[PDB]
Formats: sequence, C-alpha cells, structure tokens
Amino acid sequence: SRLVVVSNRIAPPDSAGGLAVGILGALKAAGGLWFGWSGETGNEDQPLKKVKKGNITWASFNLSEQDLDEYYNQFSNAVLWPAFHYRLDLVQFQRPAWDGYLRVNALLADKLLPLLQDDDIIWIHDYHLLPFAHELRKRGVNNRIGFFLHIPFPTPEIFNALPTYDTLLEQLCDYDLLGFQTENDRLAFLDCLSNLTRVTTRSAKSHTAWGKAFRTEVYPIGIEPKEIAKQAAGPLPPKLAQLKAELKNVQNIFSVERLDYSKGLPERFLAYEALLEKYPQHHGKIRYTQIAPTSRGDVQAYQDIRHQLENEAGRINGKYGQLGWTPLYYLNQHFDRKLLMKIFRYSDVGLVTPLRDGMNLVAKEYVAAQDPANPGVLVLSQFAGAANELTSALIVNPYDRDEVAAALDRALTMSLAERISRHAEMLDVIVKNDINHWQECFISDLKQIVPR
Amino acid sequence: SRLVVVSNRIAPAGGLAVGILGALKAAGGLWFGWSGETGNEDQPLKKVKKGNITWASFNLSEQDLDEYYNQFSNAVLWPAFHYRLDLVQFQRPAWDGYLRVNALLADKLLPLLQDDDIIWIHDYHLLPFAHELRKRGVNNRIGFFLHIPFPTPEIFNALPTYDTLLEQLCDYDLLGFQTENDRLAFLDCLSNLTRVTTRSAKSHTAWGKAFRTEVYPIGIEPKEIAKQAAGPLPPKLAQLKAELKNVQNIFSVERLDYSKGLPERFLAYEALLEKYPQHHGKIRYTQIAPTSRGDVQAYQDIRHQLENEAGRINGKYGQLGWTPLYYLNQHFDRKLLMKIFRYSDVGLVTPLRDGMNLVAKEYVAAQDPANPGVLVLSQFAGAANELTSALIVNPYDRDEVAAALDRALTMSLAERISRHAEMLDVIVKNDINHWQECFISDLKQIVPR
Amino acid sequence: SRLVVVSNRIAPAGGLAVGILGALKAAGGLWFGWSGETGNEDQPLKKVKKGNITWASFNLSEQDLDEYYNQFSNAVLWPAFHYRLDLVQFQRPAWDGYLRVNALLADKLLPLLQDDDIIWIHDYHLLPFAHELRKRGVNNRIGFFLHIPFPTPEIFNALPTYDTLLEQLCDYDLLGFQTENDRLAFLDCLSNLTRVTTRSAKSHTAWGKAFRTEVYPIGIEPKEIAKQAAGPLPPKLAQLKAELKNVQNIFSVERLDYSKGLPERFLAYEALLEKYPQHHGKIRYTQIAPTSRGDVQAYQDIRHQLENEAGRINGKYGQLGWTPLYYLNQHFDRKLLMKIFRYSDVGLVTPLRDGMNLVAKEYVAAQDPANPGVLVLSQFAGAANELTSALIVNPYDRDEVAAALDRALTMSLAERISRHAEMLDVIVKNDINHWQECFISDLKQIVPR
Amino acid sequence: SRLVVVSNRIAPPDSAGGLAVGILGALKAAGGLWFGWSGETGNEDQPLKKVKKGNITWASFNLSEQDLDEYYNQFSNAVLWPAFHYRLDLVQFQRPAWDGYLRVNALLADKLLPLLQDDDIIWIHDYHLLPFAHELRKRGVNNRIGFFLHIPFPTPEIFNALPTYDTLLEQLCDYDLLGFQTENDRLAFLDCLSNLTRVTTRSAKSHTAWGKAFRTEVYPIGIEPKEIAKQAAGPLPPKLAQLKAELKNVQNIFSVERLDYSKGLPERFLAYEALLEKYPQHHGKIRYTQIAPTSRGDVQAYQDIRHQLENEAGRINGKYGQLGWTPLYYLNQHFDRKLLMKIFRYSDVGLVTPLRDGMNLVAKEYVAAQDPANPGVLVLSQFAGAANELTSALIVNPYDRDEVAAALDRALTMSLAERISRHAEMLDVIVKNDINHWQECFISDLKQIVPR
Ligand SMILES: O=c1ccn([C@@H]2O[C@H](COP(=O)(O)OP(=O)(O)O[C@H]3O[C@H](CO)[C@@H](O)[C@H](O)[C@H]3O)[C@@H](O)[C@H]2O)c(=O)[nH]1
Ligand SMILES: O=c1ccn([C@@H]2O[C@H](COP(=O)(O)OP(=O)(O)O[C@H]3O[C@H](CO)[C@@H](O)[C@H](O)[C@H]3O)[C@@H](O)[C@H]2O)c(=O)[nH]1
Repeated sequence: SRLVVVSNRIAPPDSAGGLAVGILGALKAAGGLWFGWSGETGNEDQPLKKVKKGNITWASFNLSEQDLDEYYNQFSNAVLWPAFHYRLDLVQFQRPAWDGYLRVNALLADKLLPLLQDDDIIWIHDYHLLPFAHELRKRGVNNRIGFFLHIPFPTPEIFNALPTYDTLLEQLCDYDLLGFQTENDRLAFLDCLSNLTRVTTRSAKSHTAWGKAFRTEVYPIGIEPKEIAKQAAGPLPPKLAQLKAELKNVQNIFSVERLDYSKGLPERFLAYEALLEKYPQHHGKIRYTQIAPTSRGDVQAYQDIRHQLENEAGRINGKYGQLGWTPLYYLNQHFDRKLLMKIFRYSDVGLVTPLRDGMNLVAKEYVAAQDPANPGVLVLSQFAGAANELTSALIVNPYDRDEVAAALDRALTMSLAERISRHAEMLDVIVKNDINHWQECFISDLKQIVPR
Repeated sequence: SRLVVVSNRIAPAGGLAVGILGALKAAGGLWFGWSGETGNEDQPLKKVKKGNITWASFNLSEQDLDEYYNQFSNAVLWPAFHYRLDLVQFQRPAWDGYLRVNALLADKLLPLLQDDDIIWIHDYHLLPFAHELRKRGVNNRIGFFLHIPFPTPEIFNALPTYDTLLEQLCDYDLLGFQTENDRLAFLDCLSNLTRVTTRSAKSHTAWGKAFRTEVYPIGIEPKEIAKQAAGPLPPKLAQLKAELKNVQNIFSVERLDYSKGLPERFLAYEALLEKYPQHHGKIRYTQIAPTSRGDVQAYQDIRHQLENEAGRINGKYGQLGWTPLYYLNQHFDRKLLMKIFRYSDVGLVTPLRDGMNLVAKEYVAAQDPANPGVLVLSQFAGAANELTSALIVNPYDRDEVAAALDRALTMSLAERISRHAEMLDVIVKNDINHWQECFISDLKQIVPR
Repeated sequence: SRLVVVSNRIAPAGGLAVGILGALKAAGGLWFGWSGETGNEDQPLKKVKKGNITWASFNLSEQDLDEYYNQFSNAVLWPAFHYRLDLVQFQRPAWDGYLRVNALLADKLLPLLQDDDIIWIHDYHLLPFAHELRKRGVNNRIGFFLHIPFPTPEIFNALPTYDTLLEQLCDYDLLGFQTENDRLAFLDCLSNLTRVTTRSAKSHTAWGKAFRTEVYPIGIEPKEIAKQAAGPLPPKLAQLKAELKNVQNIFSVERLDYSKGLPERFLAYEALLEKYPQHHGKIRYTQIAPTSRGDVQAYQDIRHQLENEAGRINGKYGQLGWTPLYYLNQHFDRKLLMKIFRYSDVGLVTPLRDGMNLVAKEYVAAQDPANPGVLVLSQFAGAANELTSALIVNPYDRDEVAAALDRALTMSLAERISRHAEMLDVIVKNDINHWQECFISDLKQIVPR
Repeated sequence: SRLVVVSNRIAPPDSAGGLAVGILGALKAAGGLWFGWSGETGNEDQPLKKVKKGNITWASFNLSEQDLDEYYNQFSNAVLWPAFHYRLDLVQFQRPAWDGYLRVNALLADKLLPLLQDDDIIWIHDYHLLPFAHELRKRGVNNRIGFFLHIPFPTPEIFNALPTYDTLLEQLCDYDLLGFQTENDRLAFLDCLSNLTRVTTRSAKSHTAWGKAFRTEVYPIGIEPKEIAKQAAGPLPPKLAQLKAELKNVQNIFSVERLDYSKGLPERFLAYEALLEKYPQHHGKIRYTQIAPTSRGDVQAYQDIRHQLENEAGRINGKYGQLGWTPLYYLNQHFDRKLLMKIFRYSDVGLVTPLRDGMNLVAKEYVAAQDPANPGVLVLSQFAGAANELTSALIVNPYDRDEVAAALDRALTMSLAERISRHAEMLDVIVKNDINHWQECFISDLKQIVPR
C-alpha cells in the first residue's frame, strides 16, 4: 500500500520538474511519504520538517557542512558523477569522502526508520544513495525496496577503477529491484557484478549474487506530454512576446542544461563555430542561445568547465560577431521550466549534444513542446539515453564537430513535410512511454517482489 | 631648407603621417624608414620620388628584428616607459642589438644627408640615433619627438642602461614631448645623474652638450575626421542605427596592450550594470580591439582574459534579447570607425597610461556638433591635459568610472553641446598641422653646432 | 620463408627492436619503415643490406606528418585507446591523411614484396595497412601486433570512424595483443557491429573474412639487462651510492604523457611523506621524465604541473639537508638507467593505463638477485597480469599507493627475494625471444587466402 | 615621560624580531604601553587582553573577520602594499575596503583612548595606521604623536593613482613627526604633499601644510650587532652541526625573506639559473638555499607569486639537477631568527635582491652574523633601502640577471683579504647606526615637539 520515496532533494507543495511529477504521480496514487535533504546547511539538530497534504507527507532534514562536503560535494559529485560519466581523469577519491558518504547514508536511514510501516514499499533515487538499501537492511527493514539510477552505469574497465567498487556492488544487491535508464546501463551493472562474483540469472532480469535475490529492469524516464503542450502553447511574458516578434526572419538554435562537463558544451560551441565557418550563408540570419545555470559550483571540475565555456563564448563572438549581430548568446542563468517550454516552441532547432547522459529530458521536452503543425528540429547526440527512443532525431556524434555542424545546417533548411514526419514519430514514442507509464511500471514491478 | 624625417615604419591616411607629410610638403625633403620582414636582407634602399618628397626604405634581419624591435624597444623601453617595471625583460644581447641597428640605420642615412638639412627623428626605437649621427660627423640641427610617456626617475633609473640612454638623448638639439610632465620627468632623470644648467627658458646644458626641450601634444586633422564621420554608412551598418533607437552605445576601440587597461574597463562596465539597473536592456558597450605584438612574451594573455570576461559578464547580465557587451577582435577600416564614433553616445577612453591617445580627439572631432556624444577619459591619458571638458576619471576606481558612465548616459543636450564644443575648439586650435609647424619652427631656430 | 616487418621508425639497442631483429635473423628478410622530417620528400627508398636482413627507409611531407602521426594516430587513436575520450580531437582532414599515408606506405612496400613472404605490421599507426595491401592483390600471411591497449566498446565506439577501423583490422590474418582483456575488447567491439563466428579456439569469421587472435605480452632480454646493470657506474654516480648508505631510493623513469599518471604519483609520494613521518630524511623519490610529443596540443601542460608539484612538495617537506623529491627532465642513457634500477630500493611503475610497460620488467631483471628492490606496480599496467608478485596498486587511491611504498621500504630481505625471484622466473620464461618466436610460429601456420 | 607604541602586531614577554627589540628598548627606557592586534580573528567583544611586567604593559584585542578582510587583507595588503612597492598593476581598490580601513583605525583609537595619559608620547608604526593620528586628534588627543613608515613612500606618479591619496596626505599631516627609512622616501612624501597643497618648509625637515605643523626625518632601521654576533657564534642544533660538516667543499649561497613579490624571488632564481648556465665550473660545488615562509596567503597576488616560485624551483632543478646534486633548495617554511643567524655565519654568500624594500634587515643581519676573521659576501640590490648604507656590498640591479650572476661568481671566488675589507666596512656602518640608535633618535626627536 503506502509508498515511501527518498531522494537527495524533495519538492513540497509550493516549479515542478520532470522527476517530481513522476514521484508525485506515484505518491498521489498510493499515498505515502517523500523524505530527503532540505538543501540547507547548518542547524541539523532541529526536528524533521514535515508537511502533510491529503495523503502525501513531505519530510526534510538539514545537513552539517562537513557531511555535505564529503557526502555530496566530494563523493557524489567528485567521484561517482565523473566515473559514471566516463571521466576517470576527474575523480577525486579520498578515504574521508568515502567515509562521509557512508555516514550520511547511515544518518538518513536512522532518521527514516521511525517513519516506516511494515507494509510500506520503498523507492530510492540516484547515485547519492547507492548504500541506502544496505543501511536499511542492517536496521531490520524487510520491506520491498527499489532503486532507480538516473545516470549511466559504466562498464567494468571504468567502474572497476573506483577503489570502493566492490563494496558498492555488494550493497547494490541489497535492493530487491534495480532500475536503469537503458539496457546498456543494466547490462553494465550486471557485467561489473559478474566480474566480481558468481551471478545466477533467470530470464535476463532475475538474479542471485552472494545468495541475495534481486531483479533488474529498464525504465527510460519521460515527460508529461499533455502538460508540456499546455505550458508551451501559453502566451509568453510581454517582454518575450515582443522578442519573438522581433526575430521573424531569424532562425533560433536553442540549448538548455545544467552547466555540467557531461553535456559537452565546449564541443557544442566548437560545432557552432564550424557551422559559422563552413556555412557563411547563415551569417546574420541565425542565433544560437545556450542557457546553462551553474550546478555544483563548489566542485573544482565544475568551475573549470564554466571558465572554459565563458572563454569560448567570448572567442566565438569575438571572431564571428558583427556590430549588429551577436552569433552566440550565453546565459549562466536558471530559467523556469514552464517558460522553457514556450521558448522551445518558438525555437527552430533544439541542440542536445551531451557526451554522456543517462537520458536527457530536455530532448523529450523539446519535441513535446513543438506545434505539431509547424515543428522545429531536434539535433541529438547518440550518447544521450534518449537516442535509444528518439531515432527520428538528427542523431550525431559530438566528437565530430563537422557532423554536428552539418546536422545544424540540415535542420535549419528542413522542409515542413520532413519536420512533421520526424516530429510526429518522436512524439508518438514519448507519448507511449509517459512519465506516468514510467512510475506505474516501477511501482507495479516493486509491488511484485516477495519481501524477505 | 631640407627636412629629413626618420621614423620606424613609413608610407609611399593616418595621423602622425599627415603631420610628417605636411612638414615635408612645406620644406621638401626625405622620409627615411624601416619596413618588416625580411623581403631582401642585402638590397639597395628604395628611392621613390613624388615631387618635393623622395621616400627611402630598407630591410633588416630577423635577428636584428628580435633584439631591436621585438626585444629592447618593446620588452624593455615600452613597458618601462609605461610604468610597468614588472614587465621589463632586460637581456644584454638585446641592448647590444638595439645599439647595433641604430648604428646600421645611421650608416644607410649618412649618404642621403645634405649639409643644410634639418633632421627629425621619431620615437623610442631611436633614442640613440642622434649620438650615432654625431659619431659620423653630422652637425645638423636634429630634433627628437617622443610619442610615449617619459617615466619618473624611480622608474627610469631601474633600467640597467639608463645612464647611457640619457647621455645619448642629450646629443639631440631639440627634444619634444607630449606633456609637461614628460618633459619634467626627463629633466629630473637627467638631473639625478649629472649637473644640468638652465640659463634661459627651456634651454639646457649637460656634460657641456647644449639642447632644448618643449611640449608638442600631437593632434588630429579635424576637417577630414568630420568628413569621414558624416559619410553614408555601409548598408548593413545602417540596419542597426534605427534598430537601436532606444539603446545607447558606449564605444571603445584600441590596440590590445597592458597599458590600455582593457580588463579594468570591462570591470567598470560590470560595476555600471551592477549598481545602475535602470540601464539594463537600454545600453550597450562595444569594444573593438585587434590583436597586436603577440610576437614576444605575447600580450595575448589579455586577449584570453577579455574573451573570458565578455563571456562572464554577458552570461551574468545578458537576457534572451539583450547582450550587454559586444567584444570584437577584428580589424575595422578607419573611415567606418569615424562613423561609429559619430553614432556612439559615449566614447570610453580609459588607458592606464598613454602618451596622448588620438582616439580621444577623433571621437570628439567625429561628433555631430548638433547632437554630440560624451567623452569619458582617463586622467592618465596625455590628452587629458587639454580635453579638460571630458569626463575625467581614475580607471583604478571602477565605481568612479561607472558613475561617469552613468553621468554621460543621462547628460542633457545643452551640457553635451558645451562640453563637446569646448573640447573641439581645443583640438582645432592645436591640430596636426599646428603641431608639426611648431616643432619645425623651433627646430629651425637652433644654431647648429 | 621471408619475413617482412614494418613498423613506424626503424634502426639500420632497445626492446621491441631485439625482437624484430631476432625474428629477421631467423627467417632472413626485410625491415621496412619511416624516418622523420623531411630529409628528402621525393627520393628513392634507403636499401641497406647486412646479410640476411635488407633494411629499407623513406621520408614524408610535414602535412602528412601532422595529419597522420601528429593528428589521427596521436590525437585520436592514442588518447581513445588509453581511455581518454576527453582528449580526442577528431577532425576529418586528419582521418583522411591517416588513410592517405597508409596507402602511400603500402605503395612503396608493394614492389619490395615477394610471393612467399610472411608479413608483420606493428602498432596503431597502421591499423588500415592490411586492407591497403589486400586492395593491391597481396594474399600473403599478414599479422598485426598492437602495442597499446584496445579499448572496450563504450570507449572505442565513440570514435567517428570506429566501424571502418574494425572492417580494416579483419583483413589481417592474425591479430596479436598484449593482454587477454585487449583481445576480448577487440572481439566485443567487433561483435557489437557485426556477427562474428568462432568455430574453434581463437579462430574467427566476420563479414566472411577469416582471422585469428592471440595474446603475446611483449618481453625483455633479461641477460643483457643484468649485464648492463652490473657494470661499473660512471665515477660521479658512484659518489652518491655510499653517500646514501642510510637513504633508500624510490625510482621511476618514463615518458611524459597523460597515461602515465605522473602528477598522481607525486601526490602518492606526498601522502607517504604526510602519513609516514618515520621516513623523513631517510628516503628519496627520483623521477626521470624526458619531454615527449609536445608538438600537437603539447602534453607539456604536464611538464609544467610536475615542475610546480616538485617545488610545492619539496618546499613543504624539505629540510636544509634533505630534498624529498628529485625531478629530472633530462635524457639518460639506457645503460646507466639499468644501473640506477639496480641501486634503487623501490621501483615505482604506476601508469593510469599501459599496453605493457617494459620498465617494470627491466627494473626486476636489473636487480641483484642477492639483494633486490621491490616493484610497486599499477594494476592498469599490462605487465601486472604476469608480475603477480609485484606490489599491485590502484593509482586512483593515493593512500593505497603510499601504503605499498611504506611496505616496500620495510620489506625483509627474505620477502624481497621470493617476490623478485618469482617475477624474474616469469620474465625469463616469456622473454623477448619467446615472444617473437610465438608470434612468428602462429603467423607461419596460417594457410594464406 | 611614558611611551605608548602601537603597531598592527605586538610581542609580549614569551622569538624577538628586529623591530620588537627596538620598541622594547624604547619602552624599557621610558616605561609605558604597547598596544595592537592579537593576530586572532573572532570573539572581538571580550575585554582587552593585558600583561604587565615591571614598567611595560602589553595590550591586545581581537578583530572580526570582516574588519580583518577589509582593513588588513584588502586595503593594507592589496592596495597600500602593492602601490608603495610600485606595483599599481596589483592594487585592488574598492570602496568597502577603504571604509573598513578607516573603521578599524577608528576602532583602535576608541580602544586606546581610556588607556592614555596627558603626558604620554605616542609612537605609531607602519602603513596599516596612516589615519591613526587623525583619529586620535578628533578624539581630543593633543599629545606628541610620531609615525614611522617601514616601507618605501612612492613618487607622485605612483602615489597619485590611489583614489584616496588626498585623504591619506591630509591625515598624515596630523602626526607631529613622520619618520622614513631613506631620504628618497621622505622627499617622495613631501613631493606628493607639495603637488596637492602649498607646503612651507624650514631647514628641510620642518613643515606646515593646511596650517598643520609637522617635522620629517630619516631613521634607517637597524640591528643589534652584539646580540646577532652572540646568536650567530652559538652551536648549531646537532642535526645542523652534522650538515655543516658534510658541506665542507660546498659553497652555500643563502637567502631568506617572507614570500613577497617585493622581494624579486623569481628574478633571483633566474639569476641563479644564469650562474649555472654561464659558469658551469660551479656545478656540483655550490648550493643556493631560499627560505621563504608564506606571508599574507589570503591575498591572491601572494598566492600567485608563490605558485610562480614553486614552478621555477622545479624547472631549474629539473634542468640543472643531477642524480646526486640538487642545485636549488627551496623551503616554504619559517625559521627561528636565532637559528638564521647561525646559518648566515656558515653561508659563503648572502643573496638579498629585492625589487623594492624599505630597508631590508636580512642584509644587515647577514653581515653582523659573519665571523670577522672569515666573512662571507653580501650581494645586495640597489633597490633595498639598506644599499644607501651598505655600499661595500656587491651592489646589483636585479633587472639584469647576468649582472647578479656575475656578482654571485665574484662573491664565490673573492679572496679573504677583500672579503674582510668589504665586511669590516659594512659592519662599521651597522654598528654605528644601531637599533638602539634608531629608537633613541626617534624618541629624542618626538620628545622635542611642542604639543598642540
Ligand atoms: O534553467 C534550467 C535548466 C534545466 N531545467 C530543467 O532541468 C531538467 C534537466 O533534466 P535533464 O535534461 O534530464 O538533465 P539532468 O540535469 O542531467 O538530470 C539527470 O537526471 C535526469 C532524470 O533522470 C536524466 O534525464 C539525466 O540524463 C541526469 O543526468 C529539465 O527538465 C529541464 O527543463 C530547468 O527547468 N531550468
Ligand atoms: O623565516 C623567517 C623569515 C624572516 N625572518 C626575519 O624576518 C625579518 C624580515 O625583515 P626584513 O628583511 O626587513 O623584511 P620585511 O619582512 O619586509 O619587513 C618590512 O619591515 C622591515 C622593518 O622596517 C624593513 O627592513 C622591510 O624593508 C619591510 O618591508 C628579519 O629580521 C628576518 O630575520 C625570520 O626570522 N624567519
């Protein structure tokens, strides 16, 4: 019956993101509890902050500065994030970080225990909480527990470099259900596990390792098509309505993401440079806007990527700019999601070219936001999880800047008929694998496990 | 009475060049000067004749270039004279090459010289030139003009070879500077080393060598600036004149070098954006700066920093439909730049140190006197001694620069008119023609040794 | 039954070269290979003959060099194959040039080929070489040996041209790798693209093309290493042998490249100094690393960082009479390096990724078996599959590396002996002679198409 | 009668530096009070911390983090220090910094007032307290107040770039007595004042500006020769005694200072490089040791110079180093002054080549520390204040690295007879202008002013 969801952050009643709509859909159906970090530092030793509306309860706690630094800044974001995105060169393994990561998981488990009921189903989200099922088991919780990894799971040759990889695998197997964005992530997890210990598998997705039974499954996260199309078709704020009108004979190429090195933003700028260099006929007639709010700015590698991006914006505009034409608009700013939907609708090209992305919701949002009668074009990296389902996109390899540039040109000149075709085929896939479908499949699978 | 001018680079228009040509057109004579590469190391000089002027040019070796021009002149003299001892990179092989090429240049000029010539030498690459001429017996009236600042003793005396440089400069009969403070700095430097006697106004003796000093602040040709500024824009440029009906333009153009204080400028615009949010969406700062002298130690670390700062500032303050800062690392025709000046509401000229800065004067000569923009000018620019009606600022105080910018953007037509008319009267009175004529007339008056 | 070897750079000694020479001395034949500059772009190949071996070399254009060797091979293939996709810099002009030069090289070799030849191609610059040979009708047995790692699909498939590279590699009759995991990675890459059939042990079909794969971990010549190591030091070098009676020496030598994890190494020594203060004044870490391939994008940003880190670490932990870290950016003779190995108490070989790493094997072959040092070896070095008795570490865990270092410095003679004797037996059994003979014998067994 | 001294830091009874011995000499003679910052951040609102031994009292206060940042880190060390050392390119003028600088001076004056007596003579030290006389006057203190500037005072063309230069001059004239290290500093101050306002001068050193009367004077700070020679002749700690013996056929070149950009440390390393390059006969037979403890490490320009120095040490040793010979020993470490005296005595060459230095006590310490019967050689920059009196040093221009290298070679090979001559002439100058002489002259001059 009751659903408990915990994740690193939680969204209480009063700007609803992609994951939030999914969690809330699940919680609204079952009723239950959403538990996680308040996003605040300091004053940890105040009671849990609780809200209750109808059937759902929201609960949060603060974290100390040390715990945040070792758990979130260091281990999560400077070890697991770079490794799981195939950047060994960036991980900063240190023992205190690893100890902090275990400490906060144990802390969270301790806070959570009194709030649990015997029949609860428990859903844990993301790489911050890899050890969490294990911490629950050692505290006597026998409940069904599922995990969803929102990011890629790396192959053995990368995963096995983590000094702590073996402990991570052992603890992952304390979940009854492990969910991944793509088939390759699930396979990679099983591949790392099989390299470490004997695994017994039945029908691809049911396993035993060290005598522990667990299932695996793929649930590619999605969007709410009806909500996005509503938001997207709504009027722009007055100042932005004015701008849309002023851009009548300007084609807009648009990108938005957190400012992360996984997103390949410099490589993208270089591709835009390549478009400007080799297709001069677009000069003065196109614009590329990149919205990239700072993310995890306490972490050196994130400051580094931001500085690199600032330089490239200045260099490209410095070289291809004219007195009355700025080629590249770079905004280190966060935009409301409801507004982004409107901006996607008026953008001729959506450019989503990450080097590695668990899924990438921006790509699904962009084509849901389109006017089906006059849709823009998605240019999508083959390394985004989304590329598995959005095969009608212009799929590209961001390591070949000339290919990305060619695809940008192709997108800018595509006929109405072909834009519609490609759009309708993508939209059909994302309407058939909804965010509702995504949470319903996960919860249905979780309810099926016979608890220990 | 022939005039022989020599200067670094030549021209078979510009600003200094109109002054040299004007001086040559009056007297008749010869312009003698260098031209980069090599094209041909061991070749006869280029003797090309118009009517009164005879034009002669010559090459160089890549070894001479590096020690002479790329090293001593531009890695010791230029940074030191602009108050940056931290940027001097003295090596004796380069001092030696500096003297070598001066002596070479002197060797090629000697044959082309006539007894009754008056001779006029330009700028810091040729501080030693009159000494090398004296060593060859030439007794002619020779004058020097220094285009950059002359530093105070506490800076100049750090130069390992300051005392030679000082002995050599006193072989000129006349030494011209852009400001009184440059003239005084030189005299103070010379006074710290040796006894100098001033028996009458601006007339000196040191080590028994007689010489004069004087101030000739280089000027502009106001008519031609106004003519060029007034002309029709290229089509694509008149597409953003009435597109920015409600957007005011702050404008700067210069060479990339450490003396111009470009990052400091970006910081000042940031401070304007930060503390005066009224202006968002309604102003723009455009900076043009073509790369220069990235050959030795490459000041090009400043290009990189400007790229970063444009990206940073735009990323913070920009909007989907508004880019606060336009940074262009591109070459623009002089003619077009004159038109941009005219259509820009604010001229931002804030070097950290500048001999004169002709851009400040061009900006106000290019203005429509009926509806002129405002000049914001650094007090460390030599032009600030005369352009007293400019908004004068200390670039080390970015908030003062921002407040000036705010003041310039809100200034009434009446005040914009009287400030501009005031500056303009000054530039018309001391034009490039007046400048050259004053220097020549003074040089002519000297009795040769 | 002739052997034709081709490899990048040649030699009219080393390690691979003794293997190629040994294989050529047995069969007789020809070594065919490149040599940098140009010296002469359009010149006949260099046909120099000993007795059984005939040696042929040729030049190249600076455009071919940059796209072929400086770009695709070393800016795409090398970083990708060492698990650094973030360092790949793919441009199609360089892919094209990569194919161009392979085809050129194939054109010059064709005439020098004989019907009954066996052919042996070395390393990643020539992945396409057997395809270009097939296009010219040569049906000979051709084998390939890859000296560097072959990456897993998740890395390899990122290469814009991975599928061509895969089709081309299957034109070799035999493909040799340094480890089982490289062999498996290749097969997994090929399996992701197309159906491959393995009807019998290590024998495959793909697109109807038959080929074999196998593991030949490159080895050393143990006798000559021991001989060179045992010889008398140059005087000045035997001045610090018994000056450091009470000071133990940790020693590493390699090329500067990102795969070697040099800054990570310095960090590990710091962690040793930080957490084991017993060792202060009593140990030293010496790193030799000559600069390499600073031509394109210049990994030389690592030189700079090592300079910084040596200065930082010594500045923190040094004393008036003790320098913890000796970093030398200098070339040392092979002979001398063998002697340094022998007199060093700890051999530190901790690359982030390495095909094999011959230094690990040299270090233990050079040891006095009566009083040998300890090898600390990265698990990411191909040599770690065989040198199981080494102290095996994860360089991503600097404290584990430090603890290994501490363990190596305190290790009893008895344990130092059995670990070394164990590693040494392995290197003697699989020596450079065994390696070449195994590859040749397998290549000979194939029935030509 | 009673002397009050205030300075940014104070030295209570229980390692006595150069300035401290001078202050304490003065205080011991008059009796009185030494007042200043404790060096501690936080908990400002605890009572003044007071000690009393015989006739002297020591008093200190803590400063808040904000006050420290704006007063000490920002205005003092990132504006006044770079400007007064001719580095306009490094000053970081911002209004809040300037306001903080005034605030802390006012704060110090407020703390100090109740502790004053009508007949006190008051001695203020250094650029942190330029406004301090002024703050005292506005609080009704008529006492004789003297100031000593320990660093250079820059010419008008540099001074006048400080946005706040005019206020600084006005406030300086509230002192009855202003003391400088050299005649050029005093002249430079008067030059800046004369450029701003009409100054009336009698007999060079007695002035009026804005109707305010004040005197100027030069007091070049010095050393305690008898104490230094005692310390220097004492036995080395056992481990260092061992090292001295092991270096019998090695010539030592030695330098020590705070790691400051005023000291020209990179330029010095470059000169050592030049010695190694052009005089190879010293290879394996000399060593250069540079001790350079971090100073003001919170300030970006100080982190920058430290990083530059680390790189150059690694590069030089990387290039000229041998398996059993390290050319350059760099220690980012602070050494006790009593020990340094011993190290100076066993060093063949003292290398003191700052780009700009008010005086530089290390240079005077080095020759006081020498065995007069076998003295080492001082190589001294012409830009140290000390060069005015130590004319028998090998005087050099650090902007000419080949000249410094030549002087190093000359020093390394100098005959006993010439070493003795040069040493004895320097020692005579520093024994005749003692630290005792320095404080006695200052106090004698201060007692002479007729208080307002
Ligand atoms: O200014 C901004 C920037 C982004 N977004 C929204 O933020 C979300 C970004 O999600 P996504 O594009 O998926 O990227 P990620 O931030 O990286 O989040 C991680 O989690 C998502 C959920 O599983 C996966 O799709 C990703 O691959 C995973 O890296 C989208 O809904 C955006 O519309 C905003 O609302 N405002
Ligand atoms: O590890 C160290 C480093 C230095 N010192 C001592 O610190 C003092 C340094 O004083 P100085 O050589 O004069 O340099 P500064 O630190 O710069 O101090 C400033 O104040 C001194 C007193 O007026 C003037 O000589 C300087 O020119 C001025 O810049 C000397 O007594 C050194 O022996 C130590 O005891 N241990």
